[PDB]
Amino acid sequence: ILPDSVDWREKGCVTEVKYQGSCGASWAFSAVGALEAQLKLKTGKLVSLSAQNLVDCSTEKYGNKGCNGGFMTTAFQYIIDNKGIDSDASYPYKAMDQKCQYDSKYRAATCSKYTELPYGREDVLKEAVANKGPVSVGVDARHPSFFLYRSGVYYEPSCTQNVNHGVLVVGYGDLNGKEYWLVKNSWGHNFGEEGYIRMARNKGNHCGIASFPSYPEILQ
Ligand SMILES: Cn1c(=O)n(C2CCN(CCCn3nc(-c4ccc(Cl)c(CNC(=O)c5ccccc5)c4)ccc3=O)CC2)c2cc(Cl)ccc21
Repeated sequence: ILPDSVDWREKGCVTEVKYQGSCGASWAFSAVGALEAQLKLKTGKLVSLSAQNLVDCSTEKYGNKGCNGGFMTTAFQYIIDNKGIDSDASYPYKAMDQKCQYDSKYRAATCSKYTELPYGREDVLKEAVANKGPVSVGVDARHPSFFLYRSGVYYEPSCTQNVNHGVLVVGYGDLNGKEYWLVKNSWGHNFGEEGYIRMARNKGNHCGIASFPSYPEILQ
């Protein structure tokens, strides 16, 4: 029996909202956000991890294009292959494509594996968010209603299931019966509800939220 509502922020597993600026690095912020929660679950410490590390180092071999887009799954594979990712403090975000500056001396997390969830299955996504932690997802954010969102449960009839923006599902619930996914964005804390958007849940894979979910794990 899953909880009716989940909010990983209340459990100390979510870092402060980040601001990607003019660099299309949402995939990198989605990936580090998911791994940040697993690091807290494993070690008890909450540490912001380096999105810039992914932008600069998880590149053409991983199909990623830095400030021009990428995949959360191949970001996880880079962290696995590299045997680490630096802290955000040591490798801070510059919103630019740079040469790789990874230094194992400042490693703050590792990744053992990642799991992809089946396309469009919001029931499986709910289970993963409840039982595993925050889940990286793509959404279709190419709608003014999306970036103009201020509060409430977001529903856009013109939304598609084809994703183009990486975000992090940190919980779920309902607002007076309107079910939602609790989504951490990387557009700063003045977007939406202090940086978050509550997106329609169980409305036919609204905006592609459950099209391509994935989450990392840190295993002993
Ligand atoms: C080593 N390696 C891989 O493992 N892949 C993977 C990448 C993930 N796909 C899974 C496809 C699932 N899928 N995901 C998205 C998707 C999910 C999240 C996000 Cl936010 C985005 C947005 N990202 C982009 O639109 C993007 C832009 C520029 C460069 C890369 C991605 C897309 C869209 C369609 C689709 O079938 C399998 C091959 C590789 C792909 C390439 Cl092109 C080159 C090397 C790769």
